[PDB]
Amino acid sequence: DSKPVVTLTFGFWGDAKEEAVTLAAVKAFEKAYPNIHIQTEFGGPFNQYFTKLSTEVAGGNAPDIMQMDYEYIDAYAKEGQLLNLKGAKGINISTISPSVLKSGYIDGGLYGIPNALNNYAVIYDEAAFAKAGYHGQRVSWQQWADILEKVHKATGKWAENDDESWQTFGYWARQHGQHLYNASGTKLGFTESTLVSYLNYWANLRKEGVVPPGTVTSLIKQTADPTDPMVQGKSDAELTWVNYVVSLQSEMTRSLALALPPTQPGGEEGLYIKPSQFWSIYSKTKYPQQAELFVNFLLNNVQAGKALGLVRGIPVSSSVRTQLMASGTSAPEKAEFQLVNEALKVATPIDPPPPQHDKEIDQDFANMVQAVQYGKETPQQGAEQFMQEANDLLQN
Repeated sequence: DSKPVVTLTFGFWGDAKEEAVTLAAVKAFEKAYPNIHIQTEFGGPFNQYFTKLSTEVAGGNAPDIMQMDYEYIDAYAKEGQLLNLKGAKGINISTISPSVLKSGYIDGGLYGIPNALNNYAVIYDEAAFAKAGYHGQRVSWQQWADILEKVHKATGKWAENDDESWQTFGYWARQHGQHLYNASGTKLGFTESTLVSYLNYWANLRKEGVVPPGTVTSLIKQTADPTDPMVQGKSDAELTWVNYVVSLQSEMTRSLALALPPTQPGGEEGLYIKPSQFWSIYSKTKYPQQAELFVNFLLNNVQAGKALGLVRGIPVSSSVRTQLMASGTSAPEKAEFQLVNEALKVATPIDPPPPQHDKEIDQDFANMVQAVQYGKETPQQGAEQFMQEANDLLQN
């Protein structure tokens, strides 16, 4: 490009590692496009960044490019602070899945482009599952339960963790044409029946000894922690975020593989791609063409991709993934990229952002799940109790 020199300001949040890789990407950009200066406005961690950004934007001091979060994009977009990127001449969105792009839409306009991705996967011990003749194909929940039973029979170990959580329930609910919340977040978006069928599915696996008992599950601090039975070699699979494969694989010599999570016959597609964050442009930027060129560079340029790495998640661009698969990724990273490519074929858009009480409700769900796993209450009792509690909280 040969236009007069301009400067773009670029606001973003992160920890120290995120700051470093972002500055490295900016370095690469400034070399590639020497008639565009980037003035970074690193805002510190998430909350600090958004607290300051709100006051700066309201006062006319918005940066030209803004890292944006799913929680806040509606507010910024509706106020008119974000440039509509739909059909932007300078941004190549042919490398991004439509379902993923939908997450940046507000009332027909595109106000942010996801910059990195995550999604659910089954992470499994290849050699263990080969004993049941399972080699990673996508299966139904009932087919999966049969496979787990066969693996357990062959190994005497747990075939999978008891992977009950609010967000894996979200996946199940979506398969049943429902959602954790209704669109406005004023009530739960699923029925008791849907939750009880989920709880019963896992309860049956516990009964058969195929997933760990509640007393074992209760010790797990986080996926890939030393308290995770997969890390201990006591379980042979886990349904979790695909990003965990790098951490998990680093903790054990047994080869791990990835499958898409199980399906519900007669159901809808549960899988979605979670956008880690978004790139957005100020609606009133003086330099929209250069801003688009910068965002496009971050999304699609391989030098940017190498600089940014996997810090925020899996690269959003198919071209960047292809080029990083060829060179610049470890074996587990390559596996992640391949899984995400399969996920993108099936995934539907993520649900709208949750209501303010989500963190508490998530914790209440986990506590109910734990009570059910311990045998302190029945699935139906736990479902009823949890739902009444959550709906009361959402209504207040």
